[PDB]
Amino acid sequence: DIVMTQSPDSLAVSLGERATINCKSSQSVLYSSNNKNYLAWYQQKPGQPPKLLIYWASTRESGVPDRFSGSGSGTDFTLTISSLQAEDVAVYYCQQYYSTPLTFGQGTKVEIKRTVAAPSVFIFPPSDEQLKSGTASVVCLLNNFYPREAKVQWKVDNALQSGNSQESVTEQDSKDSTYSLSSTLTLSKADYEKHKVYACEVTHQGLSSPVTKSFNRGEC
Amino acid sequence: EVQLVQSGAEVKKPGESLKISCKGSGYSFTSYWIGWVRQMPGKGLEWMGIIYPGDSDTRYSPSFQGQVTISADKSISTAYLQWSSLKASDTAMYYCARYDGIYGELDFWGQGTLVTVSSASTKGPSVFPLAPSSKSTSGGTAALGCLVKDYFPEPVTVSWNSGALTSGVHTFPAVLQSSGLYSLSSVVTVPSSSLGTQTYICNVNHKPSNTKVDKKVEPKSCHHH
Repeated sequence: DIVMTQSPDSLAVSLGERATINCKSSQSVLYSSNNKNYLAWYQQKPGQPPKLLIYWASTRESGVPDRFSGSGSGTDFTLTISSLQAEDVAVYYCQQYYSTPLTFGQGTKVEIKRTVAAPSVFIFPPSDEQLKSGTASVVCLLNNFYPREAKVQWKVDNALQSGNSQESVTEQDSKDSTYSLSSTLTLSKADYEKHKVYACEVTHQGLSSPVTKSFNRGEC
Repeated sequence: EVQLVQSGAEVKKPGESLKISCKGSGYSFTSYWIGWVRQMPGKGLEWMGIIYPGDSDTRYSPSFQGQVTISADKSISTAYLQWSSLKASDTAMYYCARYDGIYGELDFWGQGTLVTVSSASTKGPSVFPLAPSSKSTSGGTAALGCLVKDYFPEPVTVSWNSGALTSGVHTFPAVLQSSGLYSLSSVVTVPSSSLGTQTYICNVNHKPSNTKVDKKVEPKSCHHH
């Protein structure tokens, strides 16, 4: 069995800069007598199948942009994106086909470093419709920010909340290279009706101080 | 062009049998190796096996030998992957692909078949509006959305105004709640002005429960201004 190890696991470079991914095989994949390296590279975008980029280690596949190239030989291989574009955000995999069973690397996530962008923050009270069903979800939206790092704190009647919220984050936008994040506070209708002020406090480096969006229960 | 079209997502109980399919077109089906790759949730790519539809020569990974059957029907240009008895651990995305050979790259790939195996009950979502705030905004930009709560299994699809509204839309990855049910929100930012003039409807589909909901999201009018 041949093990494929990619380095690094994640990398972040600016629009138009050089991105280099490494792949290392546990044994040589160069078939010496025919001089081919039996190695391929794939790009996988979230929700999509992989796409072949390179084969024979350095042959670019038909329809793949000029900026993609592979090189190396034996056990050491590199995929290079010479001028990273916003749409190039994806997981990249190497694959050996020198020996069966065919094996893949664990993938390298490539991300765009862009200028800092503060989140636009929105809070949404539970709907009348949901409240009738007996539950209250309060949603805090952090829209179109960069970098990924963000903290969301729920406060209810000014009291810090813990263990009753869940968050979810989008994949980096293929056009604007930003993230958006939702944080959802879930409580029962009764617990919801036990308090008057609900607040989402957002900490992000694009903001000078934590930004709070709040509402009084019932208000519209 | 070369196209590989896989069968739709499957939801089954453990112990049920399953055959998924992959139809190849735009090339000589009997002239190329065709095979299968597993992708576990959040994980990488595992090679499963290949078959040459010319003569049904079928090769397996040692990991997958005895666990699945790979077959092909050349008369209808279709390759198959089957389990006699499904286990919960078979839950994954499965990709068919055309291969350059036994010792080959994978040059064309199908769209994937999501296979979900669970003894848990299939449940359609409830859909709730996330109405836009009445408070004056900053740059003439309002956010609104739909909360899609309490469904199993994944996925749901969300569209806005039947596909007509695509700009500004973020449909978040689902989160698994402690109830064992998934929940997700889909939001969109729109011009503040449009709230009185433009209707916003989220179209939610949950294929596994054959649930479809169209939820209108409108501003709340609570003041004489």
